[PDB]
Amino acid sequence: GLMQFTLPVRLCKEIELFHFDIGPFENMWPGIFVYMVHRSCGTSCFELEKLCRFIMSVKKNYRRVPYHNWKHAVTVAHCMYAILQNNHTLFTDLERKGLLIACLCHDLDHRGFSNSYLQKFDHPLAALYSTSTMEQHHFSQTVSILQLEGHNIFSTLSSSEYEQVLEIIRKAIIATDLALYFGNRKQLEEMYQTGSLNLNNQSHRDRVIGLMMTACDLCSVTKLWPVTKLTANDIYAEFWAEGDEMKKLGIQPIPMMDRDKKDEVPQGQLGFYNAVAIPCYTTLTQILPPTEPLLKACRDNLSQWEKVIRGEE
Ligand SMILES: Cn1cc(-c2ccccc2)nc1C#Cc1ccc2nc(C3CC3)c(CO)n2n1
Ligand SMILES: [Mg+2]
Ligand SMILES: [Zn+2]
Repeated sequence: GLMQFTLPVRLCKEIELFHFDIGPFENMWPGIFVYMVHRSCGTSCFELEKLCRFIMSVKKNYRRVPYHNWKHAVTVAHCMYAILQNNHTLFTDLERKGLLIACLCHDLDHRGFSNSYLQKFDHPLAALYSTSTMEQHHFSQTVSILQLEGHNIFSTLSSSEYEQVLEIIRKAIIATDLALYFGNRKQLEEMYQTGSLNLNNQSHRDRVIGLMMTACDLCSVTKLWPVTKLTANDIYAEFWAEGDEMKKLGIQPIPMMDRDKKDEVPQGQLGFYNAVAIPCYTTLTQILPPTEPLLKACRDNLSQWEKVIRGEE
C-alpha cells in the first residue's frame, strides 16, 4: 500500500513522452505497466497480488510472433498511458482502469495472421465470429484470464461498474479492427466539423475511445525513426509469412504480403501514412489537442519514408 513502483531516472522522465520505446529488457515490461497504472489510475485501483498475476497470465497468452507479441501489447498500453496523462480531466475512474487493461489485452493469442487469412483458411474462429474475427477472440481471451482464480483485478467493483468496465474493454478491443476505423474516423470528422461532437453522449465517447485505440495500436509510426523503421521489418515478416500461406492455399496474395515485391515497401508505407496514420492522428489531435506530438512524430516518419524513396537512404 505504501509500496511505489519507481523506474531509473531516464525511464521515469522519458515514459511520460509519446515517443517512449519500452526497450529490449522484457523483464522490465510488467514493472513499466504497473508504474503506468499507479500514476494513471492510483495505487488503489488494483490489488497488487491480483494485478501481477493478471499481467503474467496475459504475457503467457501472447505468442512469439515477430510483431503481434507481448512487446506490442505493452507499447500500445504506454501510448494509451500518455494520452490519458495529457488529458487528465476528460475520463472517468472506470475508463482509466479499463483502457490500460484493454490495450495490454487487445491482441491476446494473436497468431500473426489477418482476419482475411482466417476466413480463406476456414479457421474455426471464422465460423464462431464472422467479423472482427481475431478481435472478438482477443476479448474472449481477456474474459477467460479475468475468470482464472486470483485474477479478478476488478473484484472490488459494484456488479454494474464491473459490467460498464467489461463493456468499455469489449468496444475498445473491437475497435482495433482497422476495417472499422475508416467509418469511425469519418463520423468523428463530421461530428467535430458540424459542431455536434458531444462527450456526454455515450455513443460519442465510444467513437472517441475507438479512435484513441486505433491511435495507440498504430503508435509505432509515432516513434523515433530508427524504432519506426526496425518495427516495419517485424510488421512485414508477419505479412510475408501470411503471403506464403496464401500461396500454399493457391491464392496470389496482395502485394503488401508478397515477399517477392519487397522493393515496393517505401511506396506502401507512403500509402499507409497518407490513407491511415496521418488521418488518424489529425482527427485525434482535433478532438484531443494535447495528442499533437503523435501527429507531429507521424509526419516526421512520413518524411523519412519520402527520403527512403528519393534514395537519400
Ligand atoms: C498499404 N501497404 C502496401 C504495402 C506494400 C505494397 C507492395 C509492396 C510492399 C509493400 N505496404 C503497405 C503498408 C503496410 C503496413 C500495414 C500495417 C502497418 N501498421 C504499421 C505501424 C502501426 C505499426 C505499419 C508501419 O508503417 N504498417 N505498415
Ligand atoms: Mg489486433
Ligand atoms: Zn495491435
